[PDB]
Amino acid sequence: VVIDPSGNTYYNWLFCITLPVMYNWTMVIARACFDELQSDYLEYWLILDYVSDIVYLIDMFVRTRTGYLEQGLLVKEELKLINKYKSNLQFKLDVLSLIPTDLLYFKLGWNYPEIRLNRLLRFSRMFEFFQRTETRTNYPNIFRISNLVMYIVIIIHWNACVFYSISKAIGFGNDTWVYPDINDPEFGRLARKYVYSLYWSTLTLTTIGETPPPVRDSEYVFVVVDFLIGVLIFATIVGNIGSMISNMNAARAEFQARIDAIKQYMHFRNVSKDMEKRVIKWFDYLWTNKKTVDEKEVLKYLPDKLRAEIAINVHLDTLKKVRIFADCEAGLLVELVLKLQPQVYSPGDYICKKGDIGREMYIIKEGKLAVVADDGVTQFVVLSDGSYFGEISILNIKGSKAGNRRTANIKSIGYSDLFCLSKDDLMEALTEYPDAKTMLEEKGKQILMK
Amino acid sequence: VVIDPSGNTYYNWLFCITLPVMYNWTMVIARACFDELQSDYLEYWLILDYVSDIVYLIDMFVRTRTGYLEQGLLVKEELKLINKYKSNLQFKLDVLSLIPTDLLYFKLGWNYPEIRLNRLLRFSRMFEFFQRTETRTNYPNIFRISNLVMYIVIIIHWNACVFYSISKAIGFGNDTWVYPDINDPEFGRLARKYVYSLYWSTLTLTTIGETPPPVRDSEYVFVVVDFLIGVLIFATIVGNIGSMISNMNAARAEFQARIDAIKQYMHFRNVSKDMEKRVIKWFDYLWTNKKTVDEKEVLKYLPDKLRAEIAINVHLDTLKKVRIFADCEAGLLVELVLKLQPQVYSPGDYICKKGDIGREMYIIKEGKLAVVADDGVTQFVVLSDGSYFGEISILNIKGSKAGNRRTANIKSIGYSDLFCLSKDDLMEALTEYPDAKTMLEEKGKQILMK
Amino acid sequence: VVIDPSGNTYYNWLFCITLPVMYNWTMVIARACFDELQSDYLEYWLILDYVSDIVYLIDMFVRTRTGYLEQGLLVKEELKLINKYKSNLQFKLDVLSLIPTDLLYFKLGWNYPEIRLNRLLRFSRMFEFFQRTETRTNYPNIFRISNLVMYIVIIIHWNACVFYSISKAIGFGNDTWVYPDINDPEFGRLARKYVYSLYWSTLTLTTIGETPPPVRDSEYVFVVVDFLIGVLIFATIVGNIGSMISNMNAARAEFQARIDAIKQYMHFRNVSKDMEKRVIKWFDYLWTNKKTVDEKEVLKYLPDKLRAEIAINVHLDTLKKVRIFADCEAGLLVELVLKLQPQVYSPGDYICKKGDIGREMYIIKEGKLAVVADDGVTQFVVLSDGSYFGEISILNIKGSKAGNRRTANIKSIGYSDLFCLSKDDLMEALTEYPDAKTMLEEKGKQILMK
Amino acid sequence: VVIDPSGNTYYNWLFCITLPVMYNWTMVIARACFDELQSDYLEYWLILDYVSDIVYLIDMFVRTRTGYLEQGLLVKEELKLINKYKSNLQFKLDVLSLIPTDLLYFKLGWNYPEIRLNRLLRFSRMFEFFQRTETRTNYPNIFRISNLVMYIVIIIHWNACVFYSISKAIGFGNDTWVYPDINDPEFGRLARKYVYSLYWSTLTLTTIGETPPPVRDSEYVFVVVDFLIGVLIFATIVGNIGSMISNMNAARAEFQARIDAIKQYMHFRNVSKDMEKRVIKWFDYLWTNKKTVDEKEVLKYLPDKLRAEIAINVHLDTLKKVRIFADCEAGLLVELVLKLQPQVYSPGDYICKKGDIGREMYIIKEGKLAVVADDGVTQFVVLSDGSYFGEISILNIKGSKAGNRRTANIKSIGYSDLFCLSKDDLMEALTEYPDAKTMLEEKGKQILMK
Ligand SMILES: Nc1nc2c(ncn2[C@@H]2O[C@@H]3COP(=O)(O)O[C@H]3[C@H]2O)c(=O)[nH]1
Ligand SMILES: Nc1nc2c(ncn2[C@@H]2O[C@@H]3COP(=O)(O)O[C@H]3[C@H]2O)c(=O)[nH]1
Ligand SMILES: Nc1nc2c(ncn2[C@@H]2O[C@@H]3COP(=O)(O)O[C@H]3[C@H]2O)c(=O)[nH]1
Ligand SMILES: Nc1nc2c(ncn2[C@@H]2O[C@@H]3COP(=O)(O)O[C@H]3[C@H]2O)c(=O)[nH]1
Ligand code: NA
Ligand code: NA
Ligand code: NA
Repeated sequence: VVIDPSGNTYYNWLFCITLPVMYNWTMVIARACFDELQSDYLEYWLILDYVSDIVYLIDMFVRTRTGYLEQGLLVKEELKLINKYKSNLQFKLDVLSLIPTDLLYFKLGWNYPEIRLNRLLRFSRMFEFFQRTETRTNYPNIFRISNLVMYIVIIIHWNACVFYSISKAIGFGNDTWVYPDINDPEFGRLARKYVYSLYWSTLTLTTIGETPPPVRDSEYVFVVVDFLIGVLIFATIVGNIGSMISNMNAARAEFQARIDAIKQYMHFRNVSKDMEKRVIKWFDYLWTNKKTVDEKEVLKYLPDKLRAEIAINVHLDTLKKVRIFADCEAGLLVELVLKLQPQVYSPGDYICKKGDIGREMYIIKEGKLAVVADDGVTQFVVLSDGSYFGEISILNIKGSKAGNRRTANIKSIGYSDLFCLSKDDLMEALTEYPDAKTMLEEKGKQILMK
Repeated sequence: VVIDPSGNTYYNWLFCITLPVMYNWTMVIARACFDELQSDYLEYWLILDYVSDIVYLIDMFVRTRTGYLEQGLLVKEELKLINKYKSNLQFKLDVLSLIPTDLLYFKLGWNYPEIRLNRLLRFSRMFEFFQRTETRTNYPNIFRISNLVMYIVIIIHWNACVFYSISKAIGFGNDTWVYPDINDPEFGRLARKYVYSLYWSTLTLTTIGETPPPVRDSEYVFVVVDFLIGVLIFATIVGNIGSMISNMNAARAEFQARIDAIKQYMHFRNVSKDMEKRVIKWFDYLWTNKKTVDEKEVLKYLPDKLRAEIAINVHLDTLKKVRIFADCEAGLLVELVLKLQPQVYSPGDYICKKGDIGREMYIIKEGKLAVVADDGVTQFVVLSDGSYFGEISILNIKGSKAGNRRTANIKSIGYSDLFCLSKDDLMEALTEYPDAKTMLEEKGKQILMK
Repeated sequence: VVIDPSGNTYYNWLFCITLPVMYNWTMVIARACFDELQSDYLEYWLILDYVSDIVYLIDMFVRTRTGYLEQGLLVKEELKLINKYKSNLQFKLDVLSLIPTDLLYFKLGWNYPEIRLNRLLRFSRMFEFFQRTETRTNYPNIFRISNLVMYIVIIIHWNACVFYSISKAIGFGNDTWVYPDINDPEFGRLARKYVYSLYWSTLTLTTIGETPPPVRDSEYVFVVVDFLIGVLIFATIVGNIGSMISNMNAARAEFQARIDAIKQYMHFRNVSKDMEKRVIKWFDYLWTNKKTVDEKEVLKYLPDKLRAEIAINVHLDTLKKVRIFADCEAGLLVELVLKLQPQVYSPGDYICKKGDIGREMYIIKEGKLAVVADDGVTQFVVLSDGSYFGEISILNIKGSKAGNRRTANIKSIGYSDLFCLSKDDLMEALTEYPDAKTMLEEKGKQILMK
Repeated sequence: VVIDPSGNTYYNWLFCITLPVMYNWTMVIARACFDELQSDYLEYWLILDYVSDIVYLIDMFVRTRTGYLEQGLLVKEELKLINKYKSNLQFKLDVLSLIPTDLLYFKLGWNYPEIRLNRLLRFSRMFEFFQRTETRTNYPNIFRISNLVMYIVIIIHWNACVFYSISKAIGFGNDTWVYPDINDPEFGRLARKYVYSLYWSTLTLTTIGETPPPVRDSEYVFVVVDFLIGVLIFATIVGNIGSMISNMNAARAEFQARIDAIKQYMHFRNVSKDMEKRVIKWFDYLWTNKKTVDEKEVLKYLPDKLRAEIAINVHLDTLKKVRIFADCEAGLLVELVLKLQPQVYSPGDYICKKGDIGREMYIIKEGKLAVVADDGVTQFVVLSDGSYFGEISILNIKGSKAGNRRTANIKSIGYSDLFCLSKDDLMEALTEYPDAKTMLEEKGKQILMK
């Protein structure tokens, strides 16, 4: 065997089947409308159509060999897959899109390729590929815009073909509206035919209108309907363009809107230009160093038993340098990684101060912190990455003259990325295995006596 | 009896009255402006107008026979309904729209059907039908787009009629702007008249402008006002189109935006392509198997005493296979169905692990789980649908060497849809009837000894 | 005083000063550009300009006599108000807009009314009136759309005047682009002048372009700049139109989106058409009876000491029929009115059932409820409006064989609007005055014995 | 060293390098396409190009001398900065944009300035400056709109240059579509050349289309592609304009939407016009006095150890007049400034009333309050700014006949801005230093006895 739709093989086949479906959606109508296209390159159209039909057949086979999830397990029983396929509307659409209507080439002649129009009924495969690509691609907005542009181009191409067909029905050159006479040297070339039809279609759907006005009632009606199709469908698609660009700007726009609200508040309250500059510097840091997004709000949509792995694969850089995690229990790190709230501190920010509520443990992910003196400048100890502080005031200790108080003040030399671990959480998670707690308050007593 | 507006009969009548109202809103102005329309098909217009008026009268009768809610009860007293009708502005509008202005046909002649313009004053019924359909239809966006297209078409039709009337007032063919001379063979046909007027209207309201420029001051003024009506009203309607397409994409766009934020985080943090593929697979599963929507956020707008029924009608498939619910008390299932949080687990995800906080009971809705050994591969027990686990570590038990600990580790073979029932909730809800609890810890002791 | 800007007198004056400001913003540029406008109606323009200037002077006086809030109190000291006025930029703008530039009529002649262009510098007053109207009017969206239309019209009018002025500078009729020769009988009329200039302006700003193309470099540059002004500013304004219509649809669109999510869930889960019809009926009820909006989310932006008054003025209809409120303490009703959560129940919905957690007291605002038998049909007692139930299981009672249990089952005959009062809240709020509690458990014992 | 990108020097250099990048992005294509531009002002183009290249070199030097943050510290080691530069793609782009392609002037002649097209590869610097300006400027929306207008102008300019180049390739005047013959006196001027090309570009990108239709297939194709570029890219940019105006209106629109929901509720519930006027007055006050924004929601994105400084720099005006803060401990004010919830009370609003739950302490930021008698009018004490009340009922006091009760009723004479400090918070924060608490209940006893 089976294909496992989640796999890469299924996605690759989705591409390989979208190619004929897109080809069919573009060219069947073109060949049906522009007769010279069908006739001049008939030897190539036959090859391409037969290849497309072969790929359609192989796609039907793949649909027979693609497993589905019952009880969460991939069904691998062949006949079960055949039944699941045939019971779905997709099998009906596939049989309809693979009906050998090409036999009508013997009746209607080689000049009627619209018999292959049923081949469009595999559009679903194409759309599936798109909805898969949009999910799996690393450039979701580039692909989304390319998809919208493809839809625009297909719509304009189809409307060009429709215009040319209507000109044919009315008669080429019978009036100033229809496509001019084919017998003209310049206006008889297939290139000119298609490109002028596309020009007309673009002017009509984009509602520019710089085309000869209608002459007949059918022409007036078609032009009204087509200008309305233009207005509505092009507003739809080119406003989807707008929404895609909006969601492209979503993060940056939200960040900038927050900054603007802050600046409005500061200018209204006449906040000192010192503090205004400090705030602007904080936000410039958040942007430049790519910290505007908070991983919590993003990863909250992941499963906890997958977001856990995510956090591990991101923070194993530092949670191996820490003494508590991955050293004593070697598994405890998972119990708290999904609750280590990542904070960022500016240069000179006092994370801790003597005589404060010690309700948070900190793990230094990045940055240089200092166990300073209360004078403000004298740096007693420099804590680099992997260090952990703020854990002594969490625990119950014998001989602690300072209970629930910070034993020292910790300031940040530079921008520090820390993991604030709350006291309640450390309490709750160390209950399972105190084999790490013993050396934890080993460190605790050792630092509390000195 | 009375009609009970909530019923299907009332909605069917809403359709049956919207038909004449829509007919009146489309055709009265057309016949008033295009005199040949009124004259040539007068025998049909008379029949249709009289049928419309009869339906208007029957709608007034229905309004006299439609109950309203006082004290939440449907008023069935006839005279009370007559008073409620006559006291509402709707009765005034109905009498105004049913005034026999057709008598003016004897004074103004058969060429003045705008006397029936008062018939438009039942627009409310039409709009009511729409606002009912949008609520009750299964295709809300299809109907909404059809409604907007109907508004566009009606506006363009009315503007075409207005253009033709203005041409008539100025005189057909008196200058290049107005509709050409009626005496022309081609430009005198009612078909050509209406269709060219519609063409002009479309070019003006869509602001394409490929029409002969005005000549007189009245023409310049009307064209300015009409181009502005075009800009404003068509932006309104065709931007409502945009918002409707947006809300069509709302679920998919939110899902894809979450996926994009996740992928941005993973690529920025250089998350391993293993875990990136796992996350993409999780999201592909959520989409393909239609799990992107969380029933909680959707059904939270339902009444609890209706959302309860909803959850029951959805989850009675599994809550009959469970041993606790619908078996001992047979009513307890409602006390917890509105708090069974549905979770989804990937293949191989450890739902439970030995030596963890047993604070959640799980009911396997769909999927195969395994009571494995801690080695990781040896599957002791396979739990299929209807099974419940994680309930032993909830309860107070005699002789439990493992208190508040998982007696075994449960992993998911495939994608498991479970119902996580919190410990606090099971505690709170079993307090009412311990007739099920006794066999609950029957199972508890039986599994805790073996 | 003083005038007290919050008062109605200040708003009326805002209108009376917006009239000259709007007049000045519309007509000064018109008279400056269309010389015939200035000249032909000079006797009227002089009167209107002098009246506008008098009103400007009276507006300056009002600004001297309008109090401001210092320490939250309206300043009534005259000289303090004069200082507050003169210290503001508004005084500078007012003196600038009232500078007697009309004296230049003696130097530049009566054909130069753009000397009155400084009169536009009172635009602020106009805008203030708008921002006041939008706040105080009952039709905020009608006024907002009228304001946007006024901006569109003013922009188009100004661009028409600019086009005519540029034609004058280049010379009327010197090329096909500029306004045609004034000496023409038809193209020399002030009506034709202004209306064709407005036509050109509309075609340019709405970017229709059906105007003679530029000839000179200045004309090309102006047309480029004006088409870009068109694109940008008209997108701005006519997209503000879109956002205004969106916020017009905001409530209805949110309601309908909730209904659509519900219907999607129900159709996906194959919810029985019984329950689907019940849900659709619930939502039809919510809409038809105007219950889609929840007063909590709306009134949460009001002050509690004003939202309290709001809730009182709305619910004094029923909280006078209740026995506890406004009867014993006569003031207790305010302590709980801001926490009476309004619920709606469908016909037949069991609000209470025997043997359930009695943690909510209910006050029947509207609707008929029944104290039924557990059989389901036998109605023991019918509770109409003003009745209160679910209070016995809240209180501590002697001789209650049923503790924390519902003494009877309450069902809703029809759609009941109730006030669910939580047990914790009744406990917390009755602590202040048990003078009502005594008769509360009077009723309690009386019903618990029978 | 180093430059410290957060500093003002780096931003100034960002401007000084954006000037050549913008110059290059505007003029290289212009000179490449309009040959007369390159030739006539070659002496000036050479100077400007060499100055631009010198500034590019100095920008490369700056990039070598700009520190980056490792461990949150600004790297000042020269060679480390050289490595960080050369290891980034920016160094590749800078070397590519500074390659001396001007040497090709000796081969291709002075008429080929597109060899300087590589100079566009420093676009990043320009964009960086923009993203810095948008952050640091006080007019974020003005700058954003200016940036979008710059993008529009650059796109139109580039498309004008492209049109002129295509006309050159096809041949000037070979058909009606291309730019006319250069040999024409009027259509040969560089001014006319560029300005008509810009006119064509504006008509095409804004999709007005009032230009001669294409003649050749290449012209038709280019016009289709360019009209589509117009539609898509101009919708993008001029809808970004819409979103920028939306976020300009965001605060005012949210405020007005809240007011509209309130007014809809009041008119639907038939709220008395007294209370409707009171609510409208409250909202008029909120707007006029600039209180629609709540500093909590804005400043919650700031760091707590920066939002603290913000609140201090804003509220030190009053927290120096208070007796508790900045007087006894002199540091306690920071422990509670981030939890002082700012409330606003209308004139006559009873903040406190005798016999109520004293769970909030109030600090009068602005406004006159009264310790009144319960009669309602007799004002015992007038509390101005700096005063604090509601603190007696917070504390545990000996001899308090009124426990957890308000000792008096406080009403607001005028609009009072207060700081509501919750009881729990005062309890929690005074635990650290009771040196202020002693005089706190000094005041407490002193007022409780009298
Ligand atoms: N007092 C003290 N604290 C230190 C030293 N080195 C690291 N620290 C950390 O500084 C922290 C300050 O807050 P805590 O008292 O909670 O915990 C303290 C220790 O974790 C040291 O040498 N002396
Ligand atoms: N230990 C054990 N647990 C089982 C077995 N079969 C099912 N389970 C479930 O596995 C669950 C693991 O978590 P709990 O200990 O809370 O509850 C356990 C039982 O509900 C079994 O055979 N042995
Ligand atoms: N048992 C009983 N309850 C009644 C009667 N009339 C009204 N009620 C209300 O029905 C309510 C059901 O819930 P509670 O027991 O909390 O409170 C009960 C009473 O408030 C009655 O006649 N008998
Ligand atoms: N009773 C009384 N209260 C006063 C007086 N002056 C100020 N107050 C304040 O009024 C407040 C009312 O609420 P509290 O009793 O909590 O605290 C009271 C005091 O803080 C006074 O003279 N008498
Ligand atoms: Na156009
Ligand atoms: Na157009
Ligand atoms: Na046009």
